[PDB]
Amino acid sequence: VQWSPFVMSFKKKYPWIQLAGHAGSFKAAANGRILKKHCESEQRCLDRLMADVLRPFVPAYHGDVVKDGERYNQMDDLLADFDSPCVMDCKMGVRTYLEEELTKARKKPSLRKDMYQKMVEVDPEAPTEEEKAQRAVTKPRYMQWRETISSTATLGFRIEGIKKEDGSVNRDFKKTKTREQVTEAFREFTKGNQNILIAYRDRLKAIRATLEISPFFKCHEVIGSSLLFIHDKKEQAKVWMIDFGKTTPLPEGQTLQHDVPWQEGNREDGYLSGLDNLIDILTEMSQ
Amino acid sequence: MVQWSPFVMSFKKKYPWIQLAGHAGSFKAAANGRILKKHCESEQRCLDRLMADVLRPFVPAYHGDVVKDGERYNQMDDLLADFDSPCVMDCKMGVRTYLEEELTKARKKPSLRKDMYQKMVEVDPEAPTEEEKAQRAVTKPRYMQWRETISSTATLGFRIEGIKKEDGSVNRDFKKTKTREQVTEAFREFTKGNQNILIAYRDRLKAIRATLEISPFFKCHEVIGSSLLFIHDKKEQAKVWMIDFGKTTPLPEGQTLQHDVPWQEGNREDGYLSGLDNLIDILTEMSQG
Ligand SMILES: Nc1ncnc2c1ncn2[C@@H]1O[C@H](COP(=O)(O)OP(=O)(O)OP(=O)(O)O)[C@@H](O)[C@H]1O
Ligand SMILES: Nc1ncnc2c1ncn2[C@@H]1O[C@H](COP(=O)(O)OP(=O)(O)OP(=O)(O)O)[C@@H](O)[C@H]1O
Ligand SMILES: [Mg+2]
Ligand SMILES: [Mg+2]
Ligand SMILES: [Mg+2]
Ligand SMILES: [Mg+2]
Repeated sequence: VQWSPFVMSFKKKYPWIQLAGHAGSFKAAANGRILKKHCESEQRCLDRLMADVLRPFVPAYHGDVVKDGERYNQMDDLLADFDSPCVMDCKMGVRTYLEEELTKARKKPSLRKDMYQKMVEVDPEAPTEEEKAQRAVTKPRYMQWRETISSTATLGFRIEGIKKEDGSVNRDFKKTKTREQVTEAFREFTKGNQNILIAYRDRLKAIRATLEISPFFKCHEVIGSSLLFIHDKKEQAKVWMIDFGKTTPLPEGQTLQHDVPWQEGNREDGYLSGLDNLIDILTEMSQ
Repeated sequence: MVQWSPFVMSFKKKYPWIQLAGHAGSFKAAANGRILKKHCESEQRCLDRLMADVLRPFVPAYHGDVVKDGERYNQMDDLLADFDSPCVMDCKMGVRTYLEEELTKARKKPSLRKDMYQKMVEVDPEAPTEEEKAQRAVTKPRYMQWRETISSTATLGFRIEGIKKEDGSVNRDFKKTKTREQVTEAFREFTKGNQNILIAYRDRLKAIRATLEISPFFKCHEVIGSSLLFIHDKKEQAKVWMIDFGKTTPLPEGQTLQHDVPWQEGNREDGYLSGLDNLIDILTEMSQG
């Protein structure tokens, strides 16, 4: 040392931000790490992905752990290098349920009352005539219908939640469906900050380029996963792929396209269709 | 609100501490953004008094003393704690860096000093009298006083002791840094000409001035050897604190100093405010252009 006789260390704190998920799914950990409640198919995905070209676009995974009588997966906190970050969560795919979940619910189709009540609540004209005469509905047709009230079926993604600069959270995007509404949310999220737009736009392009190469990707049905956008007042802006609770490997030597329409049986998820429109919306906003 | 944050996350902030002046082993790491400085009796006496004075908010918080590993320390805040990659400058304040008692003492056995002559002739071959040249010796007296002259101490009432810049480079050769031009130059580089950083520095200096004018501690202390420590970062957080009271001593009771007046043997005046006014002119002049 010409000038430094010792190193200094002390702790600082920042509030973690949880948009989607339930109370209890997450806990704080040391060294920028986070504990998400353990889920086997998520752990499989995170192991395969640590080794895949997509690695730079997902939080670093560090294995399962046992804390206070429960199992967790340990990963990085993507909030760590940000300061007072804003955050947006977008669920990816033209669909948010696995084919095996539809199959399974198609195997014993018990007529559902509340599912009818919720469906009329959101659109009184949604039910067919027979379904109207029944004041009830199938889990099947409902799972399928739910995807339609927001941008999921038309755009291949939907907004799960937004935490903004004033410190307010929005989570009610159940009827957020059009390009106009989405752009509008993206515009408020971002304060029209052009640098942040372009950054998000370029980050997404990189993710998309890699998804094309990615061995892991071509063989998973990537359902229930999200893009997590994080930006702060310093105009740092990144996007990551998170949430692999419902992403599952195809059988051996088999593959998905991810940009073609889902037909029941083909397991296609529309993930690239989702990502393509996201890329289009930001390009336009970023002009 | 409880609407979005299930828990708090924590992280270690880690940074190399910066020592511009002082000797090796004068300082140690402590926890919680604190630092230990090797114990000094008049410094501790100063800090206690400053913890109970208006000047408190402009000096490192003092937390008392502590014995570790065979040594006594004064515990204090690390003024670097909440900056991001700090740049630091230490300016030693006053028209003199020796106390009056130090001089009186030296004037006592005022024997000849070969070494002091040799340092003087090294720094300036034209400083010694013909008598001193011929004797290859100076007194201590003469040497102590001449020493103040080679930098801006005797004329401007301060001198730069060190700078660590955004480069991660550290300068300490301000031995012949004398003129207002040289100083402006150093500040300009230290600051990279940043207007915002300059104005904050300037206004933080003016606030300091305004509190000294009302400080019962300040007005009855011979304030020697203390520094103004400038710290700023890339986020343009910029501050200045008074530091180092190892050689700051109380005047006799019921007795006072002006601090903006010239020094004369026996008047104990340190010229502290003169130095501070100059720092303010320089920093104001720079914050225009
Ligand atoms: N690694 C991470 N870094 C930072 N924030 C994260 C991370 N993982 C999750 N989050 C935050 O936690 C929330 C929950 O994430 P996630 O979607 O994985 O949970 P979940 O239990 O799988 O919920 P769901 O299955 O309903 O999507 C996200 O919406 C996001 O705000
Ligand atoms: N509280 C503090 N916070 C941050 N830095 C400090 C603090 N105190 C001292 N320093 C740093 O340590 C250096 C030396 O401090 P100081 O002048 O008090 O030491 P010293 O032993 O009294 O030396 P000298 O008597 O030679 O001035 C300063 O140049 C400054 O960089
Ligand atoms: Mg999710
Ligand atoms: Mg999930
Ligand atoms: Mg000092
Ligand atoms: Mg000292």
